[PDB]
Amino acid sequence: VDRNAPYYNMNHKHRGMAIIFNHEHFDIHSLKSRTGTNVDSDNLSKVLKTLGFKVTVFPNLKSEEINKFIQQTAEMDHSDADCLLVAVLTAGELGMLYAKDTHYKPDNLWYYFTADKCPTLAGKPKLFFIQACQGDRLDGGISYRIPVHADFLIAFSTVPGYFSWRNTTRGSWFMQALCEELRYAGTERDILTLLTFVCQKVALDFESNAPDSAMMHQQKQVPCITSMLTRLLVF
Amino acid sequence: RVARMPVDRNAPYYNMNHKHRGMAIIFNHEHFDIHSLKSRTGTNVDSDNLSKVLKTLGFKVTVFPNLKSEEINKFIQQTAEMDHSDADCLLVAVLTAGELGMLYAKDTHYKPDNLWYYFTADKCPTLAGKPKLFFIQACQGDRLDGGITLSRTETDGSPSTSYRIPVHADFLIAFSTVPGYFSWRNTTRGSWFMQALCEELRYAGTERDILTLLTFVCQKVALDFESNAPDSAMMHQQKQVPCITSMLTRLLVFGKKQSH
Repeated sequence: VDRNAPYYNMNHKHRGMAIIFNHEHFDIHSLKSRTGTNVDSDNLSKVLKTLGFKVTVFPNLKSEEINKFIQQTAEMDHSDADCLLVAVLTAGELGMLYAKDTHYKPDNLWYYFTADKCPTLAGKPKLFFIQACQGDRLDGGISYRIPVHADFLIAFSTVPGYFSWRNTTRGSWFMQALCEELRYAGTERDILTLLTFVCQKVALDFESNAPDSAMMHQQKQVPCITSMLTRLLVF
Repeated sequence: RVARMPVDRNAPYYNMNHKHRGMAIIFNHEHFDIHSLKSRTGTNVDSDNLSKVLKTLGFKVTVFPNLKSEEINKFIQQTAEMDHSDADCLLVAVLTAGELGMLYAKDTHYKPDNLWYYFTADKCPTLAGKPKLFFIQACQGDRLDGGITLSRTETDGSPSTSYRIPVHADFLIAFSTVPGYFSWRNTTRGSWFMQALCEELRYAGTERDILTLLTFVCQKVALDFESNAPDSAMMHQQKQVPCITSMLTRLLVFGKKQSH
């Protein structure tokens, strides 16, 4: 076909690995436990299988270990793969993520996937879905390092809205929106349209969101889609 | 099969026919009242070509040459305080030198989030719901390793690589920094990014969503990257591209209505 083709070549022997880093508990004094992070995780794991990814869930790893797996992923023959997915569910800001032991900078997640370091994923999409809740519009008191490198995609969250069953909580707006979308849609739409709609879903549940009666600030809080893709991505 | 009109809070597309399209305001810098900082020759190409197409898309374009930082902030704010209730959206272009998280005016540098600050819902209820687009070209482009001389650094640590993204519905940021240009003899003119941007906006800006569009802009940038400093053979893989940050909640198709 072309070097200037509208789509990503999505059909080699296998789809690619999705590897999910999932944090519920923290060996860090006074960081509250993340309950029903397992709903999101197991919901995501579910759908990514039906899309053809070889999924691996890693629950509660020490910061150093994540780097070992991520890296030991980055050093494989992805030649038979259509792409790569990495999901992280945890606590923190836009620019510091938590592991069971300590925080780290999000850039360490995509660091080892660049073409010079992962020549076998060259031109294949490399996708990173981070949900790292914390969300109060406040920086008064009187983000991450975006990789400029074709074919990365980063959807980052921090919207602290959830669904909760009884009194305990379980499964967040963001992660749910993204499964429903990837499920009841992922084979007729490009990824960026999809993720647009995920935003809308989050954006719309904001209105089940703390403020009211005319509280300073207004327009909904959504995920951040950062995209260096060069092609339309249709699963 | 078709295109339709109204019905949803959960409608797929932005309402893109109000009385007006909106305002595009371009900030263009070529010279710098700062020692060391080289002239951005041929930034005038980009500027005048952007401006051309946004008029055909039906914006009321305004262009501000080599302004001081205080003056940029004066007009940005003065823009945010307008009745956009008649407008479909809002565009800000900024073509200057600088990094991913510092931009230059004639006088001094400033942070990109000063550009979209004054425009959020609480501060611009008349743009609330409406798409606010910022395209920014801030040329400088080096991702290290390859040579091992003509430098300083030894021990690691390179944070603050990027800007502060508005976590806010309906903003969209398209940021270049890829320093490749077309050039005419010795002189330069027109960046790969902007010519790409304009070609897509012109010969397609009307039947495709803003995001697919910018996707194809990346492709075009990535592809010229190979007229790029090392990489001295073969096909390679891909490149260094624009950065498209999106908090959009609907597909955004540049719609129309002549007599409105």
